[PDB]
Amino acid sequence: MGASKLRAVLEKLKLSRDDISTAAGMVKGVVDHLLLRLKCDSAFRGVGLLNTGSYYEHVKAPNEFDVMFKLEVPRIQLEEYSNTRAYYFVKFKKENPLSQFLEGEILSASKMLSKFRKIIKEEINDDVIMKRPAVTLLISEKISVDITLALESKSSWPASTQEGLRIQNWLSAKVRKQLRLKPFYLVPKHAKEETWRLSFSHIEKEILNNHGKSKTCCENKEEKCCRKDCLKLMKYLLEQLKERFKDKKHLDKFSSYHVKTAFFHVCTQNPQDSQWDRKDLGLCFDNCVTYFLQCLRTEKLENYFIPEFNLFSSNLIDKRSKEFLTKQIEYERNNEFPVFDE
Ligand SMILES: O=c1ccn([C@H](O)[C@H](O)[C@H]2CCOP(=O)(O)O[C@H]3[C@@H](O)[C@H](n4ccc(=O)[nH]c4=O)O[C@@H]3COP(=O)(O)O2)c(=O)[nH]1
Ligand SMILES: [Zn+2]
Repeated sequence: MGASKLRAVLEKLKLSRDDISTAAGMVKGVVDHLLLRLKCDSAFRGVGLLNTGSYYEHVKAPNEFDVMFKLEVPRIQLEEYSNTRAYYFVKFKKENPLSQFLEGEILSASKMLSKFRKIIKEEINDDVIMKRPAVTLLISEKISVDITLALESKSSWPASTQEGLRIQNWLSAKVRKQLRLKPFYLVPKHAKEETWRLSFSHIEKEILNNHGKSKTCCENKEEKCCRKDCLKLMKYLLEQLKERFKDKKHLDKFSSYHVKTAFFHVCTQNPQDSQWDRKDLGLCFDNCVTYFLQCLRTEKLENYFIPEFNLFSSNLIDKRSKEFLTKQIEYERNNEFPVFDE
């Protein structure tokens, strides 16, 4: 695939620019209102908007939004669950604003989520309609907004992330150090329970928006790379393939985060900006796909922050599904990607 062809596909996808402001206005208004009203509670006093992009996490999809509400929870004691390395029980090390959500010694996620959804449903009452881990809203019978509650911890990152975030040869060890000083998050998610999974969406956004070895990367004509284009192309490939086979539960468990993680690993493999030259968009992309296929074939896709947490384990995704996706992707690459046609 020629780089200009790929960029033609991407530019063809960018045709939603005029609508972006119109949607962002309404969504921004509703979300801000929900924040204003939601701040009134004692438990959700320090609630806030994490704002990690505020754009779409799905390309092809201008109607679906994803927002995340952070809550400062000072002095927390995490307890690892069954060596899952990613899922934890939240404890407290007396006066606790979240004491009402305590089911014994462990902070209950279901009750807190219930109070959350209850307040939000109390505020939508006064053309927004709530739908039956996340809380989905429907603005103007068109726009979908996924709201996620996340606990914020300004403590040092858990031990399972010690050997994660290998960006030393890419973005330098200095940046890794300053990044690991930032807080980490916890989203309500069960393991394959009342457990919480680690989340570093802010870090992902940060490394994506500051992706070059050079500080001036993508700031001048001579230093424009094709990292973001590769990520977008991968995401679009997976999205189109999932769209073609929506009638099957094979590709249901495959999503953009797998693609993003694989992309991050590829970035680690190719730390130099010269390895992501603009004119080489065709090759770089071809690399990414290949690596992704490897992750499908070897059934190994380590979380970029939690190396011992495998996203492509047999327990999470069965071999058959990965083989099917492999077949489809390989066909696509072998036939100049006909799935990008429209
Ligand atoms: O921060 C992250 C995000 C994703 N992952 C892994 O993929 C996780 O295994 C993901 C891999 C797919 O994730 P997703 O973003 O594509 O899609 C999510 C997400 O859309 C929704 N969800 C989950 C939590 C939440 O608080 N609010 C939500 O709406 O259920 C989907 C499936 O999530 P899983 O646990 O079923 O498996 C991580 O490890 N850390
Ligand atoms: Zn760049």
